[PDB]
Amino acid sequence: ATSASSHLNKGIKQVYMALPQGDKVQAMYIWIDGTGEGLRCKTRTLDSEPKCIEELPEWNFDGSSTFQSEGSNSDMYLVPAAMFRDPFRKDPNKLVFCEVFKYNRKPAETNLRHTCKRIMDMVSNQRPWFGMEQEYTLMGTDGHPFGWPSNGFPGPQGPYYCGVGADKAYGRDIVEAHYRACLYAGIKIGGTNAEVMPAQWEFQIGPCEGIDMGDHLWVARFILHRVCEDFGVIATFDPKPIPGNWNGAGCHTNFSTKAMREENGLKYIEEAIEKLSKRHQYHIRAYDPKGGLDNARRLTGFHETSNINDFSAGVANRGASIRIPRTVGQEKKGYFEDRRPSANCDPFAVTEALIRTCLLNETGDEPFQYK
Amino acid sequence: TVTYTARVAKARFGGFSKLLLLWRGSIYKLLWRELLCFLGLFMALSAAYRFVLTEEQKRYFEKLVLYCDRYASLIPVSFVLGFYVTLVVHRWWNQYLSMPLTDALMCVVVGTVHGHDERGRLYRRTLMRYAGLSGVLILRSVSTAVFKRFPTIDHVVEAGFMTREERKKFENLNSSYNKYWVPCVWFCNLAAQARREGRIRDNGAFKLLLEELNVFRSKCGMLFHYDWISVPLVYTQVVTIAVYSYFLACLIGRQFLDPAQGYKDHDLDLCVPIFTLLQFFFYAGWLKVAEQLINPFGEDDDDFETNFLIDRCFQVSMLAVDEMYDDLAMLEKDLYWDAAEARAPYTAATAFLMQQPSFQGSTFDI
Ligand SMILES: [Ca+2]
Ligand SMILES: [Cl-]
Ligand SMILES: [Mn+2]
Ligand SMILES: [Mn+2]
Repeated sequence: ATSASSHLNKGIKQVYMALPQGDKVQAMYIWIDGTGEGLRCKTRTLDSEPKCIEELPEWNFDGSSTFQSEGSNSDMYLVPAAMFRDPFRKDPNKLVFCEVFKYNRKPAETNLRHTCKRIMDMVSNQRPWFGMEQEYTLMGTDGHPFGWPSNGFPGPQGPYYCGVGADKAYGRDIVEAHYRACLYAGIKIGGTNAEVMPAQWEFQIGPCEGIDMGDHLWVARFILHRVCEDFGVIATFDPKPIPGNWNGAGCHTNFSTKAMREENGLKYIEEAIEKLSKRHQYHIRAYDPKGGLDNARRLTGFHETSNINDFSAGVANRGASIRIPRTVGQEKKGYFEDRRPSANCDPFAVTEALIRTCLLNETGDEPFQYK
Repeated sequence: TVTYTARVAKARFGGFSKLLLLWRGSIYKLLWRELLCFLGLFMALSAAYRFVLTEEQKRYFEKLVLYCDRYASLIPVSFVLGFYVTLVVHRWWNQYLSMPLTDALMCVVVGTVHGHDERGRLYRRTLMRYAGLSGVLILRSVSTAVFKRFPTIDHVVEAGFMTREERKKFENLNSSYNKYWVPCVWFCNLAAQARREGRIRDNGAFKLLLEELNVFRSKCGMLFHYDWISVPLVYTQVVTIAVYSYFLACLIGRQFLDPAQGYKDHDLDLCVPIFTLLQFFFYAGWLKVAEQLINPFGEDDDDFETNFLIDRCFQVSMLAVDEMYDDLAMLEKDLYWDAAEARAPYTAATAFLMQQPSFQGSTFDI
């Protein structure tokens, strides 16, 4: 069942969107709220099209309304971090992804980009590249997956993965609209597929260098939510939307450095993985917005997943925590895939943990300060 | 410029003859100094021959006069003068046609850049002011009068052609070349912005504006080209040497010899070579035509009135795009709405010249 807003005449809205807007420009400021997994937005009018992110003014909002502050000093600040073209309003309107700061200009608790950028600047010469496979499930407003029988289940899994046809793929209109919207916005979207669970989908973001991975994925998530809002359905990043023999949603992260991409870079890939072998618990905590409880429902070691309590790595191992692609093993260079991160992970937390363990050789149960 | 086309409207009995009585931009105002110089040297040489020179030296002097008269060639210099002056006149007219005029641009702007509000009016005025500014920049680069009117870019700013902010953008550009093209690039950017904002309604109108802008800018570039590329100096020196060589030959070879020697073709002495002075008028003035038109943006009386053209273009463009934008008298029927033929009356002064059979073709009188 789709939302009441989706039943409003879309024809009418278009007619208003066809009006020439004139000299004023709309900027939509996007930020992460106090849950560390929700996105918030609002719009301001600018006098002219900004040429770069530097021209965008800082803004503010009430943190007590976003689970981000309490009491008197609840005013929070928005500092623009990345700019994109607005696919919902078209050029010259912009999407402005912002960092959140408290009233005293300290980073907000869900502001993970502030530290993530400092870590990325530390290893800039090694040029870390990331890719994330964002899985998501389309849901009706009733909390049941989009397209599934009322209070019931479709046929067993098997035909839905990369499926085509009215009985195989549910809500491809949303997937096509999102893909185009991301390409128009300047998001580094690498592809899409239908997932094993019907009404479950995936888009790939990358390759992205350093802090660009978190910006591109967060804005790609925002566009998906905004596109799904137009169609009147919900995109969930819950790691296990439906209990039982229905696939979880993960965010598989591909990681490579300049050394790993160069000839005979497999030795550096293996060195990074054995470093990851010794910090499995540290990464599980970082790979989930609430410390790894959500990913416990997904990482059961059954549905092409690994076990949350046990670390494993191998070439072409779908069930392992870390997978080296078969081609990467043959070519002796390229990347490795971390399959642990949950679909509702913060990419700033995930990328920072990979750099700290693999590149800065950090150890122990707490992140190093100033290094 | 000296305009006399009213005087020569008809081929009258004294039409061109009375043009010799004019002074402003005339042959006399250009030549009288060289005329006095030539007469001074001729009279001094004649006086020296009559008095100072010995009787023995006078035979040598008169033989040298005959020798110099034999090589006085007036026909060949006419060819080099005709060809050189024709080239200079071609360049002069083409230079006039290259004046930055904004009439085409004002017509396109008033017909394509819309809005009765402050922003549409700002768009139209600024679009025409950019073309005016590029015209002012190229003209002050090429014309001495405009340069004395705008000795600095500060004078351009105080004149209202360029603003304070436009001045800062103008000076911050890193280029060692003349920046007369900058307001044209600003025009292109402003036209694109107007089209993006919906002030220009149709895609064709934007294309027409950029086509008319490139015509205006090419005229500015052509003025720069004519200013940079002179008539080749060697050819100017050739014509000057030919004319001056002929006149040096005429100064001595046409000297009045003593009739007592009885030399043929020299048995008279009028102490004034009036026919040589008429030939001086002819050839020296023919060279002076080129000497005045070679740079038509100077301060000669017949040079182009660049400041007047700047003032006219600015005032007319502002009027057309601001006060005349969408300001029309209501559509009404004319005097010939019901008339099969649309013909205006004639005054009493023109009827008796007119009312003649209309030309239909050469082959209809068979
Ligand atoms: Ca002149
Ligand atoms: Cl909004
Ligand atoms: Mn997948
Ligand atoms: Mn994968």
